[PDB]
Amino acid sequence: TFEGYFDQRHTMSMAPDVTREEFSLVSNFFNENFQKRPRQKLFEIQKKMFPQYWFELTQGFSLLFYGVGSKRNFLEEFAIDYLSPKIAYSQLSIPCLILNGYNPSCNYRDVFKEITDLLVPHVILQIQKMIDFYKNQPLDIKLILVVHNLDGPSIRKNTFQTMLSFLSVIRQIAIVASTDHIYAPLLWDNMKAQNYNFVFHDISNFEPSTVESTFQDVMKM
Amino acid sequence: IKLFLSTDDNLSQTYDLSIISKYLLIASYICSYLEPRYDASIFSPRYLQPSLFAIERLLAIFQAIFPMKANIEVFQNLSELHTLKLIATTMNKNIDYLSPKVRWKVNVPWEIIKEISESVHFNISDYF
Amino acid sequence: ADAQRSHYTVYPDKHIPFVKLLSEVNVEKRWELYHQLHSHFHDQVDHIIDNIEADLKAEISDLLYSETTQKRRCFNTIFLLGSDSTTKIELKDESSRYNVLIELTPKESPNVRMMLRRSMYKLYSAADAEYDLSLVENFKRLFGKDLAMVFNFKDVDSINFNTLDNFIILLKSAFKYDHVKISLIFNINTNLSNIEKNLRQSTIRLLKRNYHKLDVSSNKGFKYGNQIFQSFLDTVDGKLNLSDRFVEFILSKMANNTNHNLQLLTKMLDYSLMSYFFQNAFSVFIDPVNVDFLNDDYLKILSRCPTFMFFVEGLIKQHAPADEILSLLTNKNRGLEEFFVEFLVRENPINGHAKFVARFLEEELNITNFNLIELYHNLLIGKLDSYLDRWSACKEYKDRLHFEPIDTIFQELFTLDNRSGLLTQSIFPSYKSNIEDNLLSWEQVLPDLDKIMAPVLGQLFKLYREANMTINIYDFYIAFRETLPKEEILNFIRKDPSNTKLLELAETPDAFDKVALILFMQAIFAFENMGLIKFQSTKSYDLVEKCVWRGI
Amino acid sequence: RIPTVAPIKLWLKKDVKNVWENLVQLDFFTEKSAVGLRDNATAAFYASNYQFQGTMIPFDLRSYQMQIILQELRRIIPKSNMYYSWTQL
Amino acid sequence: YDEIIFRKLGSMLQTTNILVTDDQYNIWKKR
Repeated sequence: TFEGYFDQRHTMSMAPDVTREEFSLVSNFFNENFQKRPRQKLFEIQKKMFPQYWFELTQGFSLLFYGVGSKRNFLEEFAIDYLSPKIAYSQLSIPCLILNGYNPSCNYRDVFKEITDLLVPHVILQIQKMIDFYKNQPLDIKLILVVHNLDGPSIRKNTFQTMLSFLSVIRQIAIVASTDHIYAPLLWDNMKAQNYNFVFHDISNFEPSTVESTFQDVMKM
Repeated sequence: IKLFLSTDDNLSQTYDLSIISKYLLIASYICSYLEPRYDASIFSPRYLQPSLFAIERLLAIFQAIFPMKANIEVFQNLSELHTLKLIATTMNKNIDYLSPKVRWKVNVPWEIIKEISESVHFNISDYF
Repeated sequence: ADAQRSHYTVYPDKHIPFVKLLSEVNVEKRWELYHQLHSHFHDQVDHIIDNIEADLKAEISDLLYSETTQKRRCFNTIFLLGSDSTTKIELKDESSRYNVLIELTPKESPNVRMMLRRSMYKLYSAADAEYDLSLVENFKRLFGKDLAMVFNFKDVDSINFNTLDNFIILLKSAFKYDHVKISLIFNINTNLSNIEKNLRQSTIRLLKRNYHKLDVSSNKGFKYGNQIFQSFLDTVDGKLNLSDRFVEFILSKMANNTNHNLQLLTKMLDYSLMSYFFQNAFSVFIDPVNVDFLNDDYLKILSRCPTFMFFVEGLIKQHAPADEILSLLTNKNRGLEEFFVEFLVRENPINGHAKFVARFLEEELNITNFNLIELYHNLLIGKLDSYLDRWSACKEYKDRLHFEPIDTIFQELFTLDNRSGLLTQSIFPSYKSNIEDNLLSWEQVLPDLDKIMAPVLGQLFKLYREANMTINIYDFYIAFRETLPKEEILNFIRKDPSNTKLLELAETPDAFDKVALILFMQAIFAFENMGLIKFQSTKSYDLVEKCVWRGI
Repeated sequence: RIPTVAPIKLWLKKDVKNVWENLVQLDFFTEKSAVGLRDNATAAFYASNYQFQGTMIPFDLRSYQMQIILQELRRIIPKSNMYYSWTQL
Repeated sequence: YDEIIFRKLGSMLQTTNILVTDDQYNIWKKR
């Protein structure tokens, strides 16, 4: 409660030093023997929720994934092995665009270039043109946009959030995203939340976050 | 007569806001003008510019004054207030809310906080 | 490895997105009925949205092009209250005048020098599609046509008011030319008076001479919300009913937003509609032609209706002829099937009365300042008399319109209600609260060191819950270290002798503290990523600051 | 100090804004640390690139310093002025 | 365990307590 907040000379060198190899040793050896089987069982149970997410994606809702643990493998598996093949072969070749937001050098111009090249026969004006174009176009899905770390350093910025928020207006684009920060829902105001149209699910999985920590070294301590 | 009694240089319930937003804006003013010393006693410089504070203080005071936990609507209303610029931050370009360096301050005068307190039946007048 | 790249692309029965109930043709029937009703609703939804968008542009064009007798030259000012960057405007193609839409975002206005340059750049680009004030001066001698400029200030509340105030005075010099006309559009999120505080009173007097004020919010007197809700009542056709609980949830979750309430309402209604057909098997009997689909499980579910219990117990407690009760007890001849068919035959005048009260208020009484959802919930509860008594004129027609709802047996199978919290966890999550609970109550997620050693993040949150606002990192490391079962850790470690480095590290006497510190470092980095903690690394890695607390 | 009778305007805070704007331009006031006219073009470039806090904070809370001290006012202001008696503390 | 994870995960497959359980009619049938 709020009372728990209102009521609340040593050095790091006093602890033994750690080398770069030793830091990787524990992270590699423990994670393969610790909680592997129960997390595999939890994953096998959670895989039963794919039809509901698929239906929501059909009905035009964006999906946001949150919870404790890494959220790479779940999103990648859903996008590749389950979502795109069904989108293609149940309607009868869907580009599975994966964006790594935890990279602090993900230029928005480069991602917009790929999107424009893969969807089109002052970026905001071009996105508006695309939105006006695809309104009369058939509603079948073309692109899956997996946005890892929608709270990542390259992604937190206002301009990139504004760029992403307009993309969900186009029905033929499927948006899947995950966040880690506790105050992640602070990023989105009325307009951005309206355009995103997220449906929120708790995917707390205790998967060891290793890829996200790879980009920014932990050996600083 | 009434032409000569008012300047009429003005360009034109003044704010119609959600209840959560109203209480958030009450708590933010409390954060901005109450010294940090009193947070452990009262809840358990008007003429000067408002002091800075942290979101950790705002959430605690909001929880302590609303007649709520941490559902997304609270943060959505807070971000709406920032977009409305009823609350200011310590930056100008490339807003990076989640970065720890950013600090928050109130951009609303007392005359509006008083009316908000009246509309939500709150008693900010007794905390100072 | 592929994750090193910033972004990359990957390329690859006929699954109808529905799934079986009760552990083939029925699923297709249910999907087809659902999709029919769903498309019927979205047709009206899109029609209403397009009507809303078309409504504003007529007034906008009227304000822009309503010429007024003025010999003096001044800006044409339009105040779009409650507006947003998503709006659009198109311009008339007049005979002698050339019209250009000049958009001005706050990103495009760091100073007057950039503003004038970019305005002239856009003007020249439009003119050549068919960098200073000389271009405006020489525009007619270049292109032979008069110039009319519409400066659209896309977001006033974020623009540095000093730069805008000076740029308006800069544009004020342009009125020396007889061939130029200027119009300014202001997008304001807050009240109008928020601008008056920041601009200088010299500029306000320039703006005030010719200005127009317009509200473009979607919450204009419940009009469109009432229309959309009544369209939802129409598109159901009485095939499904809305309980008081679901209306209560809607009323509780609507008031927290004040700009785009229509979108939230549509989202909630669509989510409920798509949940109902996935959940309830009796949604197939929206089409009664499939009456032969009645089976054992449908009979069981019908027997599970509380209204059935009330009816049967009412018969029993009256000592009604035991043959009727024995017929269901012995399950013979299943006349309850025809009973349920007659139940399906029943009509609900609730919808008709709900529509007619609104129509009477709008047309006979001209009372448009009301909420249709509040009216519907008052009709559901029966307190309609007081709700109509909110207005003075509604006494005699209030007495006439008095309506009493009557339940039907097995109505629970054709009613949407909030009863298990699924509609709340999915649209209004307790994000931070959920994270806190999962860290503290990880048994809510997870199903021999695995059995004792909780997840490292939860174990660290245990200490995070109690410690001081600013934490000495050495003390925090000590507290984390003291929780380690060293002997059980050694037993866990020694299961993999195939890696030599594992034994080399583990058998070192410092290995316990080293592993504790490595796990501490990883957990603290994860906490920083989640926003849980912040280093004082600018000073030293000896102290860390807490940035979140439980419950609040 | 004017006795009440048995059976001077305080101008509104909004109207005083024009008076404040007039006085800020006539250099009677000055912003807390206003460097004013820069010396060279490079200094002007760095000044125009930066955004001062005093230009962002509300009109009611901008900090100012005074150019004419009250003693100079009492020297200059005629004693026939009604407000002259307040030229002392 | 299945019901708790189904409700926390927001799945629509979780039983909704508008209809009383079949086990309740294992009791009510004797009445």
